[PDB]
Amino acid sequence: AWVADKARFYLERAAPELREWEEKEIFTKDEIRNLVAKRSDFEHLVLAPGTKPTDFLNYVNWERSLDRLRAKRCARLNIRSVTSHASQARTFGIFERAVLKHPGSIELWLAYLEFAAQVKATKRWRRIMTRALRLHPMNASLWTLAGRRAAQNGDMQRARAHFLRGCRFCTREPTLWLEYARCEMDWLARMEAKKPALSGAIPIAVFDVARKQPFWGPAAAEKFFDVFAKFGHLSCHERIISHVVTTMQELFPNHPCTWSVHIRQPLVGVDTPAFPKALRESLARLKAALQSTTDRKALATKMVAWMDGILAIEKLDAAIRTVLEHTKRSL
Amino acid sequence: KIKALTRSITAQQAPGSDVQRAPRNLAPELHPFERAREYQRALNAVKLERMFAKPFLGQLGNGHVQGVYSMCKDKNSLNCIASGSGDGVVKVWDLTTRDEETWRVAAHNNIVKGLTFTNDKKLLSCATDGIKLWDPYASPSNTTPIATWQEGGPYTSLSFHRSANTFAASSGQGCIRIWDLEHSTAGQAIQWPSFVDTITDVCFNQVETSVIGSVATDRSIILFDLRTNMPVIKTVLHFACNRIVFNPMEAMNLAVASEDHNIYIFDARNFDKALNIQKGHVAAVMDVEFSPTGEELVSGSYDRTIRLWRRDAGHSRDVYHTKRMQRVFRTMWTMDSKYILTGSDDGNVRLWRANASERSGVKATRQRQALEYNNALLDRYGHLPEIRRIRRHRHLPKVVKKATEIKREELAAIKRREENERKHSNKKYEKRKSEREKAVLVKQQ
Amino acid sequence: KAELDRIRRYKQAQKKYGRGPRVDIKSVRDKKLRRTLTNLENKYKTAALKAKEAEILLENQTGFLEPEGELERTYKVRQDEIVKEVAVEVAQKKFELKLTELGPYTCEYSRNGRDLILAGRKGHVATMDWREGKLGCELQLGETVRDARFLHNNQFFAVAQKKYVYIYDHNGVEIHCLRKHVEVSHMEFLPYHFLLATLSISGQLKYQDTSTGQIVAEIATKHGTPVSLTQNPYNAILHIGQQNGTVTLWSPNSTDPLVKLLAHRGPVRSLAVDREGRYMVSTGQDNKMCIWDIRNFKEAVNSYFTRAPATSVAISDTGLTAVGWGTHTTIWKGLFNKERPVQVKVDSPYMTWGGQGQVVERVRWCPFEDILGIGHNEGFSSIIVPGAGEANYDALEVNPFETKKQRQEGEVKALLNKLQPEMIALDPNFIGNLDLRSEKQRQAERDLNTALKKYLRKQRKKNIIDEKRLKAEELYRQM
Amino acid sequence: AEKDAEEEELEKFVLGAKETFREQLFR
Amino acid sequence: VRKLKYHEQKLLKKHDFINYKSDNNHRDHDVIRRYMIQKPEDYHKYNRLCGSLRQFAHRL
Amino acid sequence: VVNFLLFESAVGFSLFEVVHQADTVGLELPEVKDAMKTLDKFGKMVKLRSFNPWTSAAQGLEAINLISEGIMPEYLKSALEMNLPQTSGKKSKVVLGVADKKLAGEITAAFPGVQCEAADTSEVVAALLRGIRTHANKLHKSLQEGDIGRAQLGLGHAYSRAKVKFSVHKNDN
Amino acid sequence: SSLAQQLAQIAANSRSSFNVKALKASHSKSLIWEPRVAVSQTFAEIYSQCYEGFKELCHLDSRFVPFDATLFSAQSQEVDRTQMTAEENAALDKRVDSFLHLVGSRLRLMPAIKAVEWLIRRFRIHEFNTGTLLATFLPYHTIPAFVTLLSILPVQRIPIEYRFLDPYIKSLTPPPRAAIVQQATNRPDLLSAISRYTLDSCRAKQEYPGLISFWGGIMAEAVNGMIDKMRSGRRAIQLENDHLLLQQIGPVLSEA
RNA sequence: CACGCGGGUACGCUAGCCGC
RNA sequence: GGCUCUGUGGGUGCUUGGCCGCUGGCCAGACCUACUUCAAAGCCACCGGGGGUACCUACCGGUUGGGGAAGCCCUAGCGGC
Repeated sequence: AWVADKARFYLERAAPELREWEEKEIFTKDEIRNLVAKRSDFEHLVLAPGTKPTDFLNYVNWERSLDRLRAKRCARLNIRSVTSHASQARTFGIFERAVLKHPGSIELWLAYLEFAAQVKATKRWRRIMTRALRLHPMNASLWTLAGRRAAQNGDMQRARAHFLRGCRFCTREPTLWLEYARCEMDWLARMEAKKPALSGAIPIAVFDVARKQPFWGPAAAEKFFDVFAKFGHLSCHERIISHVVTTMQELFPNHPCTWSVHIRQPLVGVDTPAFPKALRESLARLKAALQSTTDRKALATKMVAWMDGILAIEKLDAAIRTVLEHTKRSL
Repeated sequence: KIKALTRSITAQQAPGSDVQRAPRNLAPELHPFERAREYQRALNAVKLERMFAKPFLGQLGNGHVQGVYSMCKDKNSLNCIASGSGDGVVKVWDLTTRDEETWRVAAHNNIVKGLTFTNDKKLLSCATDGIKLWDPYASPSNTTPIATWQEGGPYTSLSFHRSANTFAASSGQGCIRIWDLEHSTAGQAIQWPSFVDTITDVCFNQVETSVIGSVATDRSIILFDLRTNMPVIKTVLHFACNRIVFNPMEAMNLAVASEDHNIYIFDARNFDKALNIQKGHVAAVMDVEFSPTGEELVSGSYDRTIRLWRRDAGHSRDVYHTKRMQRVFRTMWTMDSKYILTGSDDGNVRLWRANASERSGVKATRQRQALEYNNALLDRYGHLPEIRRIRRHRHLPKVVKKATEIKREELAAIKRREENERKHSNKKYEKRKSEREKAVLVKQQ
Repeated sequence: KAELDRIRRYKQAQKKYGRGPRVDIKSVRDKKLRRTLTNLENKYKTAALKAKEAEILLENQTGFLEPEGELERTYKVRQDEIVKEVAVEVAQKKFELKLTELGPYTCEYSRNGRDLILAGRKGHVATMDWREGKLGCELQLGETVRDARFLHNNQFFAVAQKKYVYIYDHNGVEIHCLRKHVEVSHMEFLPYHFLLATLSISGQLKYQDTSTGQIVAEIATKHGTPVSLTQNPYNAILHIGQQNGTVTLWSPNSTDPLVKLLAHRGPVRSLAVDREGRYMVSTGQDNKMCIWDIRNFKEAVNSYFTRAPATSVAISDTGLTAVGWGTHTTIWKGLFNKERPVQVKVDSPYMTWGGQGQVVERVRWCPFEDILGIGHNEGFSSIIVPGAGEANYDALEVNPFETKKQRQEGEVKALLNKLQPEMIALDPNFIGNLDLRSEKQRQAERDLNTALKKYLRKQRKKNIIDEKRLKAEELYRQM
Repeated sequence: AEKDAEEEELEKFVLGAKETFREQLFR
Repeated sequence: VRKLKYHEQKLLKKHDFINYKSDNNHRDHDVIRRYMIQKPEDYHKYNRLCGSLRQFAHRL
Repeated sequence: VVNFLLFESAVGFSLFEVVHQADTVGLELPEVKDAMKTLDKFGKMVKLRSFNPWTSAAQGLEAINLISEGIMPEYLKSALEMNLPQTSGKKSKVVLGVADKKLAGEITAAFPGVQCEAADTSEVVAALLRGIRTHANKLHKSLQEGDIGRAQLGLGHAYSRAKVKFSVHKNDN
Repeated sequence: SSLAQQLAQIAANSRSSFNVKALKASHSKSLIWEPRVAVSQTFAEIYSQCYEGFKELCHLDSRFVPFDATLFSAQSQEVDRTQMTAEENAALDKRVDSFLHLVGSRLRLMPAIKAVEWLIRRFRIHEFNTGTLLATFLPYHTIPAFVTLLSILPVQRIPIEYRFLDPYIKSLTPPPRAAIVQQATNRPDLLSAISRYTLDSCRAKQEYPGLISFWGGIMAEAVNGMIDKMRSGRRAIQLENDHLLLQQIGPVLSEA
């Protein structure tokens, strides 16, 4: 432990900002003595041998709240000469030696990404995201954060880069695959609302490659359909939904999930006279499904969950509502 | 309004932490004897570096049978050395495993005068026989050469190009001749137009490609431009020069190791005067080599000494010697610029270190800060008398000490004769010619 | 303008941390020397500027007391009022030791203020850690005791017995006695050199190297028994104070005194000298005390008067001084300000300790706390005075809370950087200056009617004829 | 008052609250 | 003081805090402790008497 | 001159990035051997760049039964594609340090811009991977879930049983 | 050794630690955590755990909300008791005595023991308020929490009336009611201290039936043993003993 | 070259005109 | 009721007040920093014995370069011995 000699540099670096704040009338001298003592205690806690990511986050939160307090006080005392750049630089320094000391803590990596995104640092955010993905490649949350922020920026090629490396790594759970199909169809909806893409064959290709993965269950394909069924206002949405249903019917013929997609298929983009027409079609499918030879307890639990989802909406007729209740109660 | 200063021991340790907090006040009232305490630390630093000055590191293998008369490193790799002895056997050494040689062959009949590595992996060797090419790194070991060259007179030295597969061999017919491997057979013979004396050494400039320097036993240095194949300029010095070399960071500076016991650092654009004159030896200088950082020099001399130099010094930074080392013929750095290698006449290749008191490896911060602090403190207070005498004291062998005392007596006598002839002759009404200007006899094109 | 604060900051830092005027870069004629000296001037300027900017990270605050009303004055403040108004961890340090039967006591703190040693006149020498309240040692010794003094640590101390000095370990086990030092009446330990300098009653001053154990230079002060002795903490020269009324400055490299400041008509009774080496206050037998600028060697102000011949005087880490006369000590604040070029006299003392019949033998400042220890005939009494004490110490030089490992490492580093006794002069920063005679001789060996009558008057007495005198005779004949 | 409540909360979090601790003591 | 390292010992070759050369190998302390002399002054008085006796033998 | 180095262990394979590389002439020197001993002077040399753990003991078993036979696995190719800068060796190469010579040849054949140095041939990368194997518990402990001892124990048992076919003709208990 | 006696009194009267081993021991003295863990604990960890305890206590009883502002404050993480003046220390002593009277009823619960552990580990109540802390733990003198408080108490910081506890500090066993009652009949100071503690609580209406039954039982048995001591048979001595018994009792019974 | 606070064209957002 | 241990007060020499900047004051203190003509006479000043002496120091005698108190004289001067 050379921690005193190690923290001497960070205190001597933070000193001239305190000299500027003392030569302005923004912080008084007793308050600056308090800032000196608090930063000194924080540095000698941070550079200690036995340290913790919560200790690094407490120091980050204190420095960031000091920047916010000085911003409020500077706007109140009407000064424009004092800048926040030194505080952002030292907060980046705290975070860089934080991710040096504890690279295996995703809470601290995500706090670093939240800070770098919040003070408008996109290129630095991309570099931090690359380092975090290299250290935690099995983390679907980090991969979806990278891909969704690249899609939110609009660099769809970079979003596909992050997502295809993520689906190359995370193949135990379906989560990142579902989020990639969600992002690709959101790109398809953006390409539609801007008015290949005319076919929209990429989620069908995602399904065809996902057919051979170690998570490939009927529940996983039902999760694929439950992702796909949102935002039906598209062009090839019926093509995608019909391909999912014929894949599940050709592969898992008598599963309750396949009977559930047989129930809930024809209600794609409905909200309105086309609503109860397709509801009567789906209820015919549902009654045939309930009488048919399938695990009725599993199919009934699926249908009462979907019927709670149905009952969550207003603006319907009471006869339809009470016949949903009557068909619910005997399950 | 009473208030006194209260010190908790929280100012030394906060409770719950093992960090001993060290509060520092830099006011000069608290720290007396600044210059005196720093002088004492500088004196301790000199005595510490004289105690831990232990420069000999090892010896490559069993060595050779007769003396090592040529050796050459691989300038692309970092641990490939080769050395050719006096009974005409060459050996390729690997510096990571110094226990035994990697590849040896009974190359020639006579001594191996020059030797070099190609840029691919192969090595070349001169003799009076003629030059040969071997593949020392092959999955079967092959003793036989894969190319040989006898036409072109008796060759003396080699030098390989930096990038391409070109190399120049200095012959004894007064010409150098330049081959390109894989599409040239006899090479192109470049010479000064009416030149007879042998060209001893040859050296490609590694920074500026296609500029070749050479020394010759006409006590002369000659240049060569490879782009327009002709010689360029020729200057005659006073004594014969044993070896030319170029600076690997400054393209225009060269150094000649010469029989005047001296190293002359020249500028290749203006051969009027020497840029520097390193004078520290006792017998003739056999080999000179710049450091790959371009700021230091090794010279192996014809007496039993290696002398380490800074580039602007003009006097020895270090001298290395050993009772087992018989003469010194070829000294060269490693590409670390930390260790030097010495091919002797005892048949030994020895591995010394430059910066004799500076140990290698990874240092902790408070270790390398102490070493850098000592070096900066010696840079400041190195000229004071106690510090000066302890940092200049080095144990020389008795023959070298007696002969440098004789050399000081003879040089003082010659200076007194010249000063008396100046004070009592007609040369009194002239400006004193500087010694760097006196280093060159004539320059011609 | 807005840069006026910048120029004021640079003037203040060049005053404080600059340690010299500045290198004149315009007079340099060489080009490489000009750019390297410009580089050095830039580095030294940013050095002083960064030290001044990093003087904000100082933790503690200097203590004080200031009178509120116009009738209230600072010297009328009672110690019970100070103890009521002050914090409890520093109100604990105001104690009083009641040791009556073993002579007037003599207090000396260690130079971090951890342990104090107090020695009675009839023999009772004790060594205690006065904050933690434990005593490291107590021993009785029989014979009289002239002066007790800590060495570099609180490990070794040195006691001046009836004939010799003795140095003792931490437990009080006597390590050895020094037989060359006979009848030692005063002692002073140079801290940075490891020399222990002893004035005998005969007037002989011996410097003994404590680390290696050989006396460096026995100087014989040719005139009289010495009355007092102090030690400049900046030069490590010894201000001893004689009985004819001069103080003399001594150094181990000269048998004559370096200067002799002429002082009071009677003997000087006590001396004290600032830790920055600026000023020296001396109290004489003639009832006056007076302060001197030491860097110029002149008297700063008129002589103050003390109402009795002051037995001791000791000045603090800040500007305070305690002058202890008769049976009660008085503390003065503003005797010598560093910033003022011409000093002014102080009208009233800062604060006065009471006279209740205990004659003051020796006052000492605890080096880092805001207290004052008075050793008197009834024992030891520590009073608290707020303005004193350096608030911000440096942990590398001397530490009030030094652990065992830090004490061991600091003792070894001080041993390695002990200074040779030939490095003592009036100006302690001379190491590296020019030998002007040797430089003139080096440049010589490189480049190679009113006085000419007393010339012949001096050279007619030899009677060597010496042809330069023949030329001088021909010149005098022509004149 | 001329201070926001969010500014006083940041002042109590960042800078300390020693004066209001002494005020809460002496009641 | 801790046990000195190699380089620290080589720089402080002539250093020890306990036994000087003026202490005479602590012969005073060893004789006082052996023969229960309660006064070091009594040791040095006996020693100066023995020294005067030895110089009388030397002049004889 | 090494740039990165692979290091495969029972919990997974991690590649370190060297900064302040090791002296190759003074490898047999006592000060450099003491630097390779002490973690406070070898962690200045290595900085952990990437880590890839296994998904399951079946993947770890496939990893040993590919790596010991010599052939590299697809997820090792994946993590090298992710961590190494994508080059082809025409004007700039990346020096990787690997423990086995056959794995070196295959990584160089899969990535043409990566020149691999085997620990069986090169003493610098041999000493450097030796130091990482020495301090491998502390270089990974910020993301080492649990320990390495039981992982090495169970993985050695699974590898030996797959090589021997133990359970199909051990039945007497 | 008069100097060693004066220095022993100075070292016993001293309150703040002045060397690192003393700071580490005084920080190591805790109720909940073992010493090997309690050395290496900053004042944010202790404040988090013990503020969870005080949140539970403040949800149990309503009247802890001023101590939420003054004693268990996030600023009271940082206050050093030995750096404030005498009036700040006296007002802090009043606040601590009020909290201990308030928390004495719930002291078998782990929230209240966590709150007392915060007071002990921050404000050093076992050194600066030994009287009120020992009196508020005295009705629970049969519990392991009283055994731990007896373990962490300094010896010379206990008042003179509670110096019967020294063999129970040397051998860590809970003291019996026979020992407390016998020291109450022998010393009037211990009986006066117990009665003063419970009357000072009952004037602030922070009584609880455990404390009331404790004081009633010990004053009953102490007056019993005190009468059996005061009985003498000589007329003037029994007159003076009845007068001394009434002068030692009368304020307590005249208020209660 | 730009970097704080307001009303604007515009927000499950901040890109753009002028001020404080 | 007894032994032991501990604490306080008196005594273990013939009784004249607590403090101070003391011929006067104070015990609740008060005022605070002035005033000044000419630095100083010399000597002594304890280390155990025998021995060495390169370096430092002390004492004694000198050598170069400067410096001029004082003594003596007179052509009077920025003087001379």
